[PDB]
Amino acid sequence: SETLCGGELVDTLQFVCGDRGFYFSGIVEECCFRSCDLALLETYCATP
Amino acid sequence: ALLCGVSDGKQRFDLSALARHSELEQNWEAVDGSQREAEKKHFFINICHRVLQTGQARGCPEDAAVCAVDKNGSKNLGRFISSPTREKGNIQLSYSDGDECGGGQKIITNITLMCKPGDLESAPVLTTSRADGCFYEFEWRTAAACVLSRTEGDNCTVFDSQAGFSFDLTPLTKKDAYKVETDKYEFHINVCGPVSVGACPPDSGACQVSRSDRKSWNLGRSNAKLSYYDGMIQLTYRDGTPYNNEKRTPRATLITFLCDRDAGVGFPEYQEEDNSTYNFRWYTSYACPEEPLECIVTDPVTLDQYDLSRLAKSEGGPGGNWYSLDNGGARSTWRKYYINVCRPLNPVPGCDRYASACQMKYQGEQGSYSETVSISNLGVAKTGPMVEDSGSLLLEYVNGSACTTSDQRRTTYTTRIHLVCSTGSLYTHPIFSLNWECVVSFLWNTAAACPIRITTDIDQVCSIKDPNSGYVFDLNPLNNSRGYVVLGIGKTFLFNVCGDMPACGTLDGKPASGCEAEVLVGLEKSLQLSTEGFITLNYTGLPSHPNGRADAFIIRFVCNDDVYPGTPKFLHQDIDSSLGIRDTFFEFETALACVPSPVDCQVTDPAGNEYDLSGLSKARKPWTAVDTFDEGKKRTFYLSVCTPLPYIPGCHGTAVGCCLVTEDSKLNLGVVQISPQVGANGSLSLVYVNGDKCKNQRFSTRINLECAHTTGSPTFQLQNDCEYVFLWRTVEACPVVRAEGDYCEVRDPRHGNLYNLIPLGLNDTVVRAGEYTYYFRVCGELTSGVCPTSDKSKVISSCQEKRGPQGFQKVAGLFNQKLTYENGVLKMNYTGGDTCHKVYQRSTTIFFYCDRSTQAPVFLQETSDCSYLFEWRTQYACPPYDLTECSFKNEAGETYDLSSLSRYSDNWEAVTGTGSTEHYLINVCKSLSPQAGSDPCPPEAAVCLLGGPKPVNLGRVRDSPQWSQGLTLLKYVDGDLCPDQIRKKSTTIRFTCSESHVNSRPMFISAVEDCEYTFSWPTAAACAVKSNVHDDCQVTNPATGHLFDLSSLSGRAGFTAAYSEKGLVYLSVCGDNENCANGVGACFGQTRISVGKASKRLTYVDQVLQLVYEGGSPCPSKTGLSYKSVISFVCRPEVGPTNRPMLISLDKRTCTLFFSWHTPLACEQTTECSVRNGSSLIDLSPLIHRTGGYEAYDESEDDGPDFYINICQPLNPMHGLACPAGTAVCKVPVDGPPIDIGRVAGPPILNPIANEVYLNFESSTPCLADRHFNYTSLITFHCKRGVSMGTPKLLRTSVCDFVFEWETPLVCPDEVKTDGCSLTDEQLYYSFNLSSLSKSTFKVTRGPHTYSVGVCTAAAGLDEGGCKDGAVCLLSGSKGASFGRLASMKLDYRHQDEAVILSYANGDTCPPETEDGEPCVFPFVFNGKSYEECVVESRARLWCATTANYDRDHEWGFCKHSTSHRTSVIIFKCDEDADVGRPQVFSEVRGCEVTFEWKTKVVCPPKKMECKFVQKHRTYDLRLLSSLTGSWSFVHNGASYYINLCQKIYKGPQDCSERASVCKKSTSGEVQVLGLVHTQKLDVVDDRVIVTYSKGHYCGDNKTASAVIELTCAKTVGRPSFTRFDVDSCTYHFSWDSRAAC
Ligand SMILES: *[C@@H]1O[C@H](CO)[C@@H](O)[C@H](O)[C@H]1NC(C)=O
Ligand SMILES: *[C@@H]1O[C@H](CO)[C@@H](O)[C@H](O)[C@H]1NC(C)=O
Repeated sequence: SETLCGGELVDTLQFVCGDRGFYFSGIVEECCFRSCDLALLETYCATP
Repeated sequence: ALLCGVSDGKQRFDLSALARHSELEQNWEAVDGSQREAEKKHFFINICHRVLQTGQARGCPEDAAVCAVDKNGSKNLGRFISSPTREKGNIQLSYSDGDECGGGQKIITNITLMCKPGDLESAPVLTTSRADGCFYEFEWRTAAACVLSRTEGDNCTVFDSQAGFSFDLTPLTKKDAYKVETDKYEFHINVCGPVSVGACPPDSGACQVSRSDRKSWNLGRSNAKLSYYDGMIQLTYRDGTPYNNEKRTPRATLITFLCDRDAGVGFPEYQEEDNSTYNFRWYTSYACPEEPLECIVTDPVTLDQYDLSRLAKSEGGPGGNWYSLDNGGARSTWRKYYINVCRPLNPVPGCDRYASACQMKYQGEQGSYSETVSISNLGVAKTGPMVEDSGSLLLEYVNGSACTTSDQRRTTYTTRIHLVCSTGSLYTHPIFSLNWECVVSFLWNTAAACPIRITTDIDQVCSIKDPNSGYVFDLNPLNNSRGYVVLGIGKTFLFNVCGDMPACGTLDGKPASGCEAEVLVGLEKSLQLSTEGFITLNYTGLPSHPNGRADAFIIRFVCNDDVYPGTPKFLHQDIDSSLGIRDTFFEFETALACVPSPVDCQVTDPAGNEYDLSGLSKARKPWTAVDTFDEGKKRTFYLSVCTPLPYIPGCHGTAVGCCLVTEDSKLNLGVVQISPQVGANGSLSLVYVNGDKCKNQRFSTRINLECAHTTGSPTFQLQNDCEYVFLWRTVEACPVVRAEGDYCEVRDPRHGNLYNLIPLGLNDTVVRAGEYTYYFRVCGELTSGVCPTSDKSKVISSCQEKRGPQGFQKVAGLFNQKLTYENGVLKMNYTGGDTCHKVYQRSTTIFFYCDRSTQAPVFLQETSDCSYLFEWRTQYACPPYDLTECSFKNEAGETYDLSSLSRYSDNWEAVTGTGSTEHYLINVCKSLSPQAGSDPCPPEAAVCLLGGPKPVNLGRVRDSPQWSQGLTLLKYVDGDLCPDQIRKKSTTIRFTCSESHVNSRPMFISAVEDCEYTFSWPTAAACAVKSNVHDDCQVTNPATGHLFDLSSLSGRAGFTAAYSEKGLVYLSVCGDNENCANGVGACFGQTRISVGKASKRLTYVDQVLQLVYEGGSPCPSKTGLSYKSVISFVCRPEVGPTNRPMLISLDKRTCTLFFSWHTPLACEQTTECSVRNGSSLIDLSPLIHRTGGYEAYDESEDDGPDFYINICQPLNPMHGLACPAGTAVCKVPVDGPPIDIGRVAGPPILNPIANEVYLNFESSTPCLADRHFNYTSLITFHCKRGVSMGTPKLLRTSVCDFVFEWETPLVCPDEVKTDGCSLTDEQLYYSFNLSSLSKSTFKVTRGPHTYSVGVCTAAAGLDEGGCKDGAVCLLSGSKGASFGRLASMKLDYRHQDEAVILSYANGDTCPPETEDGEPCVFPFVFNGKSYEECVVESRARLWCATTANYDRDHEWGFCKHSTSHRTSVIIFKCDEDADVGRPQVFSEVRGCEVTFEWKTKVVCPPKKMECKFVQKHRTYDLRLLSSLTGSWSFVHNGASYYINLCQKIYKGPQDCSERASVCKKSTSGEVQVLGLVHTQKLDVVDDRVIVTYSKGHYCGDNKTASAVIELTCAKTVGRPSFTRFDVDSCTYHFSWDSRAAC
């Protein structure tokens, strides 16, 4: 019923893939409005 | 003319000194020479009204004040009959008709004035034309006309608010000097600061020294009074040194600044000196006003404006910008990020001008000190808001300072700043995200960034703009359709505002306001505002005074909040028949007119029944109402009360009150102004307005609230004339009642009791919660803590605090000695602490609920009034128990106790049937917690029915009587009179097992109105045993009765698990951590996010502890889940530094944070994997991989890291491979997780037949045949020598039995002692037994280390004793490892050197390296402590450190462990001085292959020699032909042949060396000595006797000489001589005949 963006998105993002770095190519259109899962938060993180 | 000076609303500009008014010189030669062909360099422009006639300006056509001259003649481009105008931030001259165009366009020449203060030379250029020579646009950079006259300045700022061109110079200062070069005098100056050289009086600000004569003169003291001039930056100094003058003229000085676009800070320049007023012009980029890049971006795909206007921090800003922090790791790589939006910075010391985002770091910050230094400076404010996906706004700067991007070409830093939109308006900083390949990201949370409707340019007379933030309001809701009746002291006037009136509407112009004011004349409308107590509208009428204004009155409109659409209220009227104007002057106001906000909406009635609806405002989940609609998709109404929603994409507006969302279109329905009806027999209704659509019948929402007994959710009533009415019934709409008291006591809660709180206020209370910390005391006079820092006599009651950066203690409200019982809650108001952002006074408010004595409070959310909220659940505020123990713990399997299912705050109204007219309030053994909702059930009752008829009792509590072990075990005596009017309601409760983390209520089943009800709860709480074996963090092994205890590490201190470079995870065993919130075992980085709650039910599975936390933070997954964590413990059979909990992986299936760890606490079994073989102890201790596993490889396939092998421990964990904990052997598949193919079973078993050692593993997985779980795998071992300690390899595959083969030199058995320690060789044919050198432990010491060596002898001896089987031990450091096993001794001979090599093999591991291969310096210090081996702390894998102090240098690369074990090599050197010498220290190649030397005779000695030989049993004796002193000589061809057999030389010649066999004395060639008798080999052919003599001269390519001699049988000893010799074979022949040869 509820979502994550604000202070709670700037940390989970650098949690789920941590030390690879990442992008917004973007996240904030989905996880502010629709309820994302922890699959989508993987695929918006930078592939090595 | 004099129309050439323009003044704006507050300031003025004049073009005065720029124009050559009647001074008769050359005019402005407004040309640069780039392209000119007719050399039409005319452009003679006086600004006001002149042309001055001279060379190329004589014969100008005047009365135009503009020349157009050429080779072809003279023209007029423009006249001056206009006035200069204002463009965006500029002054523009629209000039008039000069001469005609070719098409008669009447040529117009525009001139633009951009101001650049400190411009004496100013020549404009024609940059742009119309391309066709009849529209000439000019750009002029002048000193003139952008500002008013001078103003004095502050400390070093010229800070003026009205003119708004507010410079600053403060980065120009320098504590060193500024050095000026004339011939014989330098000039020494630091602006706004003291002179910093010793030759000068340091009271000065500037002084010049005579560099020819070294004489100081004060050119004035330092000064801070900045003096803006009109077009100039004047700075001047104090009196200083006089010369000779009778007026004693002191040397003052004057400094001027000229703007430049790209100079920077520049050098000061000696201008001149005229009469001791010293002149210094300067080019400083800081002296120049920048332009704001316009920040309004339109919408390409739809029509919606945006706004980034008010976010630019314009002024008050010396480091007063938006700033954003980063905490991360410890006292290094901290950054504080400065950034500003849409314009360059309020200048910060040592960043830049024309930069937007300064990186700026901490230095010696500890103790309220030293904010900044500057490191890296980037960005240019270039682009502006590039809009994105309908709510989110990307924003980019470019052109920063240089960097590298993974060895790519050098590019700039690049700020991106994402602006997602939200509703929480004031005081939201950016939140730092990233520093990743020179793209510094940020993330903003909130502005009013997102919702700007274009407004579709509605221009209704009822509609007026508000340019403060950006708004238009509408009074169309005052289309009041039966008219209004105004009060009037003359007579009642009648009024509507716009578009309504029939009752006075039959006149010319269709009047909506012109009524009789008798017992009249039409009035039209035009209107205006100034937003300052002022929202007005005129009423223009027809019967005007001649050449004057008609009857036109004003209505001032201000804002009330808590009132209806309103009532016009008649401020004074006054008739004036003398003057033609006549104004009624009626002025009222309503709520519905002004800026919408969060309305604080506690409100009341005249009838004294106070209300509150703010019990509903705190909803993070936005409310929803249910609907009825047609066969298509059902609509969806969102709805809130008194507080707007979070940015639903596609319903725009400012206050989104109610956003009607279907699939297709998004209708904004409402805004936020509350006025419930309170006078009726009915109740509340609250109204939302301004849909601003629907054919001038605008949308509105009025949700209607009546009181219900239960919680509810709204619904859709009907819809008419495109407004709505809903319905919504919940508890809150019942009239609430509260009472007031004093000195922390209250009274009369409708129960007749008192409320003491001063026991809680006895000592201090610290709520160590989040980023803040609150020291406060209950019932005031807070004195203790680190905050009594104040001087004023007012009392401290509460004051918050920070950590290091600007750590402040601003005091909250003062002690006011009050509390109030408000609807079952106790709360205090603490008003009046010091100031917030704007005006706001910090108030604190402390709540109380009554509970079971849990007196640790916690702070809740921050309100908009800068207030702080607090919450306790104490044991004080609830008087009337009827309590029982409500249990039977006498027998087990009985559902023994029901303690935790009681409730005291509010109570269970059951999960009833759909369509219950009744409300079943019941809790298990407590008598009705008093709900504050409505006329209550009397609290003596425990089972009660509300809904429909009266509160009636259904029974009273009694301690549990059961009927069975299982069921029907609570019963309620003495409910009310039944239809029999005999017995009272006797009601029973049943309970049943399930598993439900949030169970249901007792489900209401039966109803027989004659005194009997039953209730059966499907519970989770029925079946368990309270004597779970410990229920603290200690567990007992079911197998052998061993006790596992863990409470030696149950700290509140916590621990650190690393998941990044810049983020930690906090962790505390069987107890709550102190950093994160209470009820949290583990929590994340920046905001404290729970993973699971701390439980102590430590289970046990398979030599592993599996502690489980559950019920943590809400997970983002498709199904509603939480995080959970399994801290899985492993036996570590030592204590090392690496025993800290490493986060091992995340699982994305159900949100599971996995956790490995280690300890020695957890192994019951003493780990030994070393077994006996008759007399020989064998061991496999050094073959344990200690840091990771080993990998058994991909086999029998291609294009695939397939097995993980660990012999007698479990394997060391490794980030990102979730092989579940305590695994010996792990198969990594190509899909899904890896699999437990065995755990470590027991000691190595033998095979008594073959003597090749097995070891086995049992599993806890089923086979692929489902055959009786017990998955097996066993490893073999194979004795075979070599250096490598070897790998596993998989050979044989059964369906569920894997067999790993292994080659290792360890299982090789120790033979009987040796053959000997003796270099027995086939070639030199005589050995060197070093049994003599088997003595004792040597001590060779060289460099920073010592050594301990021993040959054919181990020495775990005098120093450490633990170098087990160590032949070469490093005694240096602490516990230096072994180099080579004494069984693995491989004695060797080196041929060309003729020296003995002693090699050892397979000791411990060569020390580890970085990933980059730059080796480590392993006696080092981290955090004061010293360590040897690669530590895990604050990074997720092992890492060494490549400096002596990680606190100093910050160099590290990850500890990638080698498989190359250590080894050693010893050399021995022939030295005649001593038989046994000393070993020496040669080399450490990456510090493992350490090699040793010797100075010996023991390996050399040919002294005791037998040169006798037997072949085929045919013996000889040759002791006769030897010559022990002297040798027989024969000298042919000039060569002297001195030789005798199996001897040294004896009384030999000059210059032939020691132990010489043959030394030839040559004539022209060098003396060579060839042949030796220790490698001498004698043999007899059929006829000849042969011998060899090696180690002579270098013949060819590693070739030597050999005297192979012929011994034919003869009768008498002869002499040999030389037959032939070649160069290919380098062989010598000798034809000897002797008697003693055969
Ligand atoms: C509105 O009324 C005021 C005062 O009566 C007057 O100064 C002003 O000129 C009027 N405005 C118009 C547009 O008639
Ligand atoms: C120990 O094992 C080796 C390996 O084959 C074997 O040769 C030796 O005889 C064993 N020791 C005894 C005492 O049997």
